[PDB]
Amino acid sequence: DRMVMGKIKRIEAGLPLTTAKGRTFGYDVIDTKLYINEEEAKQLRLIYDIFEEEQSITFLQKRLKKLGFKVRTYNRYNNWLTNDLYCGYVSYKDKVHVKGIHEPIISEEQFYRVQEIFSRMGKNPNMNKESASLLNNLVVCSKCGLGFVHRRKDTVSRGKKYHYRYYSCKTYKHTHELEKCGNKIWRADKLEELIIDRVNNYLEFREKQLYLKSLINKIYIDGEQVTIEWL
DNA sequence: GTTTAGTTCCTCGTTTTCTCTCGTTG
DNA sequence: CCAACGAGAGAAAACGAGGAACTAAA
Ligand SMILES: [Zn+2]
Repeated sequence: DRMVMGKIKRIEAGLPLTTAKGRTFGYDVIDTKLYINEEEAKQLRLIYDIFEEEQSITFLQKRLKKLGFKVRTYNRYNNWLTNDLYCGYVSYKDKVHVKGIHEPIISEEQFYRVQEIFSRMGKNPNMNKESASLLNNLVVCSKCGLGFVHRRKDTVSRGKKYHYRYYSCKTYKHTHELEKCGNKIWRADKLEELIIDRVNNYLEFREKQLYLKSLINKIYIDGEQVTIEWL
């Protein structure tokens, strides 16, 4: 309206639209202009580094707590890790970007590497949960178009306790929303072993998990056929 | 004996929703 | 001085792959 005139004016001048204390972490504000704060800037470089390693905010919080840092709120770290203010840009409505006059803290190369970690995260729901299967979001139903889901079935039969794992199309799981498509339900241990052998011809657990997401796009299953779509 | 499926009701990192406040320019 | 918008904070709610325990067939 009439007050958008004032906010666009600062962007053309390379100035930030956020100068409030507590909302400009890593920067001191002097006469409405930003200047690095060595105490807080050192944490940001430390935060960006660890997030690349852990590729998770919660894992980032837990490691920072072991370094004496006070753990901020979750959304606090996400905003910090996705705000291009720290590689030297000022933006109106997060879609009109201009290089600011302030000194950046994070390299422009590192910033976008982080952004691809979040991008990959969004395409893989629950990938950072303790229970995420080895192939959490990699298996797709050929006959069905829907994604397979890991399933852990344990039973007590005649006193003895058994434990079994499976990968089944989501149609077998959500019976209130989806009709079964007649696609095979594979033993988890048998399919995982099959994927391993094939990946070999082309580390801890979560190291495996992520290593697969980097060199496989999606895995297709058509009955007994496993066709890996390499990335 | 050993497996393969169903159903109910929880797990929790992540995402999204929705107020509250700050403060610069008009 | 002052109002008003965009933006960061942030508690709550919603997400969704995956679980725990129990059951009956295969
Ligand atoms: Zn299907």
